[PDB]
Amino acid sequence: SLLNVPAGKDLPEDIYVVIEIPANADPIKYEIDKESGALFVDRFMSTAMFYPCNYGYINHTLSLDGDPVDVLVPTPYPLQPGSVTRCRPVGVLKMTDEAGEDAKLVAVPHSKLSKEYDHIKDVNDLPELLKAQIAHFFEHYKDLEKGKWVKVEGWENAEAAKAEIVASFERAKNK
Amino acid sequence: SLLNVPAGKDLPEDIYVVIEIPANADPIKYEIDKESGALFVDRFMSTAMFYPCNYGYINHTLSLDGDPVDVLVPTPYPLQPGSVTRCRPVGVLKMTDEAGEDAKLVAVPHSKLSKEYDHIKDVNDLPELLKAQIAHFFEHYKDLEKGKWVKVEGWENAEAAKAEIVASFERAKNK
Amino acid sequence: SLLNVPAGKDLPEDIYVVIEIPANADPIKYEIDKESGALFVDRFMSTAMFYPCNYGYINHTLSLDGDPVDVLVPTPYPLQPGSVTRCRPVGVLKMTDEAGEDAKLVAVPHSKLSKEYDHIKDVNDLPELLKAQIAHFFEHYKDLEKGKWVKVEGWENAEAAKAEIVASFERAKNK
Amino acid sequence: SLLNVPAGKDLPEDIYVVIEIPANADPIKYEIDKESGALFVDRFMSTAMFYPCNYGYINHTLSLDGDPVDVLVPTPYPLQPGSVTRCRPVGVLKMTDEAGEDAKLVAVPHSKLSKEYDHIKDVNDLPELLKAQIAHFFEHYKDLEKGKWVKVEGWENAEAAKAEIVASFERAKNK
Amino acid sequence: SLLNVPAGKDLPEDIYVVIEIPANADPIKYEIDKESGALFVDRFMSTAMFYPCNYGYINHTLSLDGDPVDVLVPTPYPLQPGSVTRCRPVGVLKMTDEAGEDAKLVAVPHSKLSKEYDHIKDVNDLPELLKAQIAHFFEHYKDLEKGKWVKVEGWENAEAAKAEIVASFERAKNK
Amino acid sequence: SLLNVPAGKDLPEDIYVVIEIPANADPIKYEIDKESGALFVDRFMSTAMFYPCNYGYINHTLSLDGDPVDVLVPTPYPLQPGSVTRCRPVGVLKMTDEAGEDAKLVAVPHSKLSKEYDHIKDVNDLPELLKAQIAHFFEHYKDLEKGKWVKVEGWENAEAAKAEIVASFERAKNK
Repeated sequence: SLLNVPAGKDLPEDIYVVIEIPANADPIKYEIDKESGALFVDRFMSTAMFYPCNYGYINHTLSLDGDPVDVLVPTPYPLQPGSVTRCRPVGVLKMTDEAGEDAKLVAVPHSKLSKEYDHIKDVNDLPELLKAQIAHFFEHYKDLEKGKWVKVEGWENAEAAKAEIVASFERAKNK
Repeated sequence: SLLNVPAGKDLPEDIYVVIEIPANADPIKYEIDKESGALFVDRFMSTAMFYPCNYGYINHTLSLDGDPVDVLVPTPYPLQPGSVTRCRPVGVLKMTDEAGEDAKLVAVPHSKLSKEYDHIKDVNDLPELLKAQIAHFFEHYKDLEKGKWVKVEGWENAEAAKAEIVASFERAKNK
Repeated sequence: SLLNVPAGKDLPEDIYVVIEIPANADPIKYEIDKESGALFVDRFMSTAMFYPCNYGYINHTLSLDGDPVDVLVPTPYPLQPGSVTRCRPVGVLKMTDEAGEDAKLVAVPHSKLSKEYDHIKDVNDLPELLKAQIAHFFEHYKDLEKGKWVKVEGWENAEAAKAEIVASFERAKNK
Repeated sequence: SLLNVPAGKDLPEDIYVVIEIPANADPIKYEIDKESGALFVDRFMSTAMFYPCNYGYINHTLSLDGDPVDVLVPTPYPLQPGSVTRCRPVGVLKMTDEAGEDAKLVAVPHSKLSKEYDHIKDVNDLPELLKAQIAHFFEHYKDLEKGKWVKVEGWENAEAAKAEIVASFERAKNK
Repeated sequence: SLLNVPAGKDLPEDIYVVIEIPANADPIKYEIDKESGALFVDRFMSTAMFYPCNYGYINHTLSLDGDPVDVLVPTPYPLQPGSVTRCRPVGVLKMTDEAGEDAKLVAVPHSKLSKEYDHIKDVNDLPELLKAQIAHFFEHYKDLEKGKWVKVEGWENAEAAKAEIVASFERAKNK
Repeated sequence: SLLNVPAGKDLPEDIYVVIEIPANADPIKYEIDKESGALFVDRFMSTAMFYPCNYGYINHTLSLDGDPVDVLVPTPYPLQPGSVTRCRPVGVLKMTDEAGEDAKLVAVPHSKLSKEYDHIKDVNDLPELLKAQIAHFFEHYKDLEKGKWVKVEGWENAEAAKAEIVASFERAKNK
């Protein structure tokens, strides 16, 4: 049913993100099982860190690494895992890990759900604190994870973000 | 799967309500997408208000306004969004908005889930504080919402509530 | 979709548990409806007690009592109702109620989600406090429930636990 | 400073209760240290039970058992440990333990803080569910506690409650 | 001890606010008792509203209305009632009620506790959403309160805010 | 009042720790002000990390760095900031920062509050996960803090821990 959900209304400008992990939650990392569509516990994280933003993916996309693009979505309040939020891509956090290339997009709630992020149009528009903190989380989160590692490659603009969306959508399609 | 869920066991006396928003939660308003059945964020509310009761709808119903009846269900404890609770209708809060007529029913957990609300048989049986507070929420919640408004038209009995249930069920059916 | 979920990867050693009720939650007892697969409120508990562990079941199993085996899964952090966790059976709490025989298994997160419970291989490996507390909960939880009762019959090893899993799986299958 | 706090405005009708443990909290039992006035952890409870109401005491009182009277105060919402609430006594739960006689009073927020409990004038006015549940908690809470036990002796009216308040106040005074 | 706390390091530019009510909490309104210094429940609010910011006061100040100035302090995270936060005044919300004149200041965490609010220097620097929402809360919060009312008189700058601080400090002093 | 609190019952074996920051809380770092004894916000942390254990200090102690020893206390449940817990020292985490030498002790609830940590007698008795995670937190927590840094120097036994307690007590005394 969650596997039924669109990529967006008007890709890559207007997309839907399926939330897997809420902002500020306990460090349980969940994932939607592509087969059933149910939320599965992937791992209990060992580090005393929490996701700075709601974390999820854009359905009907296949990124370079085998998986749908992953998106981080700031909100006034934490969202329920498994809920879909309409968003608008604004930047990318480039990082390579041991999968190879695992960019995380940054998307802000679309303006129809709230006007609070209307001024956030590109990656420099986002608070520096927050960017520092996302980078920082991704750099350290798998610290205590034996066979897992991340090189935080840097930040990219909304155009690069939107290129990734299209490219991944296409990658999954036929057309 | 949630779109599979019945209206009730024995409509309008015994109904099932699909919970969209929990009592006392952060002001995120979710909704079940009729197409996929997943929970979607509709809007981040701007007012510093919270739903006094769990909020949801009765599936397989079509109210006047295009949507299933909406129900408010008091409980000892907040329920998870997307869960179904068996209830018994006891009153209605009449209000017209810019959709036209948007009555909210008030339903209490059926007696098989708890005996705590057995004495609540009709609308006057409900605490005055609570009624004041629901009315009050509905009157003000979209205050900061540009193109949205509500005239809280008053309270109605369980018979009026049950008439709405039947009428909406029928409206959606064929028969 | 949740009714689609497997029993396990490699039954009875490696199973999946579908979580209905989180550890430490408010005393709302939910259940997955076999027909729709949605989470339904079963009862508001009257006692001022909370489940010591996440509570759930193993799909595609039919226990003696008509239902799938029920499993209690300790975790660092409470899990979301409706999520699946991979586990490894380690003991059983035997108890008969007014259904007849309602053993609850005890399963620990598999080692791929966390190494924290690697040392927990059998029932004596589990903290005494916790065992006392599960027994204790099951003994008293339906105290204020008119037509419901439990005789906590005692604890059993992982072999007995795994026998139950197989036996219930088989019971549900054909083969 | 908390040891400075009065017994009440107009004892025994109008009293102040110093809250030690909130309603519904994790099972940590705190206590105010008479010497410093700070909140001290007394014990981590082993049972999977939670206090049904905010729990505290009336300062400047000496009960039979060596301690100030203990009061249970229902509220719409859980209170912070160490805060004082103005209340009005309405009933008593008689029970003897291994201290000897440890009645717990039941007090409702005074009407100046809320009108919600104005109808609660005597012990029969209180919900049956709640009374069952307090009795029930007190009966079982120290179950797993080696050298601790309770015989829940039954419920008493507001007059008996108010007699205890006066008697304990006097017991502590001179006059 | 809380009655011992200074007004600020360097009044009115650098002040300390004693937090009475946290941001986003349940609608319990607490207050520090000037006599003991303990936190007292003042009222259970009847409206389904929550304070948008942490709410408190500046000690050693006497406002026009008989009380210390009241301050609203935004923070990344809710603060504990009774804790002191160092802040910097940036604006005022003028409103008259039935006390007569009850301005609420708006203060941001000082830069030594966080750099997140360094850009917030004056009242226009604060998000519009937030200002709308504070105004909005103050306008409606005592709606269901019989003998209580508020006319939200409008917003003022940091200079007006700082004038109030000095003036109130002086009012309480001698010198 | 909190400045009145003893170091312990029977130093260094049996000590009291005054809790400043709870386990798993939002990343607000509080501190008790030696002058008033009230809890003060020190800093909003910028990293998306949370204290793995309740964090506090032993009153009437002066460590090398100018401050009382700091203690980390695991508990079943998070404690309230400002509450005192009786503990028993079991290990030390040596680390030097830009203060110079800032060892953090590790103390477990005394056995009179719970038997759950009776087996924890020395530093190797503590879970490896937890030790990894404390080390890990201390190593990274001030990452985004300009003028602050930590070299996690390693772990030490209970004897070294108890030597620190005595030495710091003495340092503060006269005798």
